[PDB]
Amino acid sequence: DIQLTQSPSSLSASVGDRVTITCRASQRISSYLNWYQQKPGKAPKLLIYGAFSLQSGVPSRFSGSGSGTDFTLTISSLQPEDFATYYCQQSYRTLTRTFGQGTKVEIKRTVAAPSVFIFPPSDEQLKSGTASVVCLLNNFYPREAKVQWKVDNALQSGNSQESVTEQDSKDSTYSLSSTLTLSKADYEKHKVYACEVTHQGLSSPVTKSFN
Amino acid sequence: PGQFGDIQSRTPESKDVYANTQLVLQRPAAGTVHVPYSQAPSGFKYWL
Amino acid sequence: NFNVYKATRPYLAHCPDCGEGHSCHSPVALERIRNEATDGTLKIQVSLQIGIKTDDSHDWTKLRYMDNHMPADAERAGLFVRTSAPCTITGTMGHFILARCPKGETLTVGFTDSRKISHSCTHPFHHDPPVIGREKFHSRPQHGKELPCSTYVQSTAATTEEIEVHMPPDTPDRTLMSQQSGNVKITVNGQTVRYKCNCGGSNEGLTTTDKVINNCKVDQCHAAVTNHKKWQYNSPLVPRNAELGDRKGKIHIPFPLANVTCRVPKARNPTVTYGKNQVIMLLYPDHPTLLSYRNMGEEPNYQEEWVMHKKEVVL
Amino acid sequence: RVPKARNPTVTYGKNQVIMLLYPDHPTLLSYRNMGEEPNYQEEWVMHKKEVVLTVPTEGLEVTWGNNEPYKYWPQLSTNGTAHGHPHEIILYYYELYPTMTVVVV
Amino acid sequence: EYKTVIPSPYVKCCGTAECKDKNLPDYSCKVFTGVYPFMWGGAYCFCDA
Amino acid sequence: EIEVEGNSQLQISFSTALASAEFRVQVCSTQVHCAAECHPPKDHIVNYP
Amino acid sequence: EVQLVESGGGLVQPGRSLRLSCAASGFTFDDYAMHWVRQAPGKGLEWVSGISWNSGSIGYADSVKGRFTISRDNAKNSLYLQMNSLRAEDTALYYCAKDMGYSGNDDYYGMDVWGQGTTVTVSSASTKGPSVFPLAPSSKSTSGGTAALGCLVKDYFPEPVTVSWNSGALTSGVHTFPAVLQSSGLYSLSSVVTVPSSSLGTQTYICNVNHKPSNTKVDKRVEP
Repeated sequence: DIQLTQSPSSLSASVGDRVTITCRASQRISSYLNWYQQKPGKAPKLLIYGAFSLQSGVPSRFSGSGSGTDFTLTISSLQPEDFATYYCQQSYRTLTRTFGQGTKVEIKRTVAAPSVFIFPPSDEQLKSGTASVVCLLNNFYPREAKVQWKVDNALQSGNSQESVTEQDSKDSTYSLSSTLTLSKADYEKHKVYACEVTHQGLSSPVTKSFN
Repeated sequence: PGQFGDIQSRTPESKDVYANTQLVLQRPAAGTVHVPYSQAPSGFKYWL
Repeated sequence: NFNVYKATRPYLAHCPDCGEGHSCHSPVALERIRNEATDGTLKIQVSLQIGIKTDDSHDWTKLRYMDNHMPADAERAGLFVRTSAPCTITGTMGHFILARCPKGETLTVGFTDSRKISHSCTHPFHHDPPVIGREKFHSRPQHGKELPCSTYVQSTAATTEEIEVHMPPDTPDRTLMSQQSGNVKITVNGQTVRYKCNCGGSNEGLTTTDKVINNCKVDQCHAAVTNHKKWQYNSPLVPRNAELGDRKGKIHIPFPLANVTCRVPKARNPTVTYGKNQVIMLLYPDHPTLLSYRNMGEEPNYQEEWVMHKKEVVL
Repeated sequence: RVPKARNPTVTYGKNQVIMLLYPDHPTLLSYRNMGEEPNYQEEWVMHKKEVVLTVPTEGLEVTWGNNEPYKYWPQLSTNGTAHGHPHEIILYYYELYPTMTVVVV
Repeated sequence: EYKTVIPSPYVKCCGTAECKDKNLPDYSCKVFTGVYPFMWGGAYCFCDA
Repeated sequence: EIEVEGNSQLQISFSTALASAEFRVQVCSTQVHCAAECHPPKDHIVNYP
Repeated sequence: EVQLVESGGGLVQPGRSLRLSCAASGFTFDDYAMHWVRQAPGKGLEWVSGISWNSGSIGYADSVKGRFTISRDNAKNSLYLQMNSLRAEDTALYYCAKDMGYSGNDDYYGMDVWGQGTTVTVSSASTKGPSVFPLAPSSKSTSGGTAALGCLVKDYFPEPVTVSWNSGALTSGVHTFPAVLQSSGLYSLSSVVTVPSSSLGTQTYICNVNHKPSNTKVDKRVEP
């Protein structure tokens, strides 16, 4: 069992920028490494095979490279159409092909703080025996936002879920949804609810709350 | 093989071709990469 | 045209006789000799690319050939073909040479290098064109009869027959590695090198820059160039790098076969005298001539013979 | 370095081996009996030729050009058959042992 | 007149190459072992087994 | 040699010039008479004695 | 013209089997080896199984080694995968892909042709329809910050829930989120729109929830 290692998350680049993605094995697998390109909602496509040969129909912008045991995929000039998640693969000369985790490419933008809105549980939810407090962060650029829930001025965890949208096609921003789940019986035991948001676009952490 | 009619087709344009040339592949030697073989010469050339 | 060769390269291949009586790898190695034409014209396929420069421009006075790891130019005027005697070249394009050679058992091709070094390759080949008509002649006459024959033409396009070109295999080179005080240099020189070996340092991989292994000996490790931009003909003398070749392209073969008419001589009139139910004739051939006759009846009693000298024949 | 002649096309008859030779250049063909009297014979072949050799009981060894030698031995094959009708039996033994057959009968 | 076609040979330095049959007019395929091929710049195959 | 166990049968091969095979086979001191008609070969020539 | 067409999939209970297949077109099926690859939501590509030409060699991923069987029908130009004893962990999109040769022992090749993966979901749950709740704007405190109003769709089993506003009339300033699987086995998603606070008392906003699997449509009015 030999695993592949790639960039830990994603790269940020603008159009015309040089983008380099690398992939290495913890142990020698093969003499060659393949590259694939995938976009959301679509099946993956072969980009490079044999670590050198470009697949037919693929733009010359893409080329193979490497150093030592590290295989490299290079995009000479990033285009709007080149924003995709790229994967590395090696066969080990058997049917059991091994895939990497993949590296995503995000659109470069300036840093901006999230707009935070808090939505108290509805009457219909409380009548259903449940409660849900929703904290929404709109139009922020950095994806690594930190959001915590507080009830009666105390932190809670393990009782909430988070969802993050894809980068906007026009503003190149992200939206985040954090939901705190409570039972009706426990919801009514508290008087103050708050959402604590920490972000790189903020000069200081911002907290929004309701009774 | 070695005789008239060693290679046959019904029409000049046909993709349906019969051939009997006794083509046998041989082992390479002396570190070379060539592919040696034994095959009867065309019976057409002999006939002509 | 030559646009099809823009992405192609010259290549080296093994030659059974490099002119010294010894075999070697050679830039002028032959791939095949074709003799479909009946007019005696030969069509020779070689690793050399004629009319194409290393800058991919079109120049009929130049040829390009492989030199180690780079393409190089040479004068087309230095190109020659020989059998039992010097052969006349009727035209060239890419990997194909058209020529009219004298009879012989061997055929060779070669050219002069950029360093003024001669290169040649010799292969066995039986060259002995078929007889057209009933007379054996060595040259076309001033006057004679005309008979059908096959030749090659100068057409350079739309021949419909194509040769596959593929990305070349790794190219080994012992000159890439050298030993500098207990370490191995690698010396890439502009071309990506793959290296690996059974060494305790376990140092293997690809490089684009000089890489010093620092533990093993030059006599312990292997290296080759793997990054290639141009494709070459998938010759039987070049190893395949995969079960199925990649970066596939196609080059059409110039000089298609065509139907033409050849001129043949007519033997001079015999001296004829007559006896009783007998015809006596004196034959005066300059070159071997076929004589044959038949009875114009139920039993033709066909007979024939070749005559290579003055002879008295009684029928 | 020397060349090796193409493998010949070979067919068989009764105590007979027929070979078709396809040389590019002149080659030497020779053969001997493997019995007491080798009856050595040889010829040069400069073109496509059909060669018919007779195989003795002891076996025949044939060498062409620079190729390794071939060895052949006869089997007790017949067009007639053992058992059955008396005339089928005589033919069977005649074809295998014609000399003796004529003497015993 | 027939033409004989021989595609570039495939070399597997560290393993056995496999064979697939074809429906061509006259086809043959064979795998040879113990090969140690050389090129102009030196030995081609690293593995000697 | 052959192996014997319990109640079973053994299979052996033989070669003879006889048109009619009539012979005895000796196993471990228990001889058995065996005979059958033999057929001629289809081939005329072989490369072995 | 070269393509692979996936067939089969759908909802199956844990411990039950499901059959998947793919039709080949535009290429010779007998000239290439075939592989199955799956991709779970939020995950990269995972190789599942593969079959060589003429079934010369069969491979499986360790996680399915004793549960999945692969086969091919050359006469029908089709590929089959038999999945037994399916588990929740097997939920993923399943794709067919074509190799670049007849053998899987060639490491110079990748997968050049991919089809359109199908969805296989393994869960002990019924196709429960969604509950819809309004998320009223905090107009009392956010009036100078622009108003944000939305709705919540909760406790539904099937994945493909579509939410829109004002019957598609409102497309600008609209943000929707991917559904999140709950420990209950059910999914939930939220939707929010940003509007001028002065319009809250003049414009009515409707959250339109469309759930195809249950033939259910819910129109929820959202107000301060």
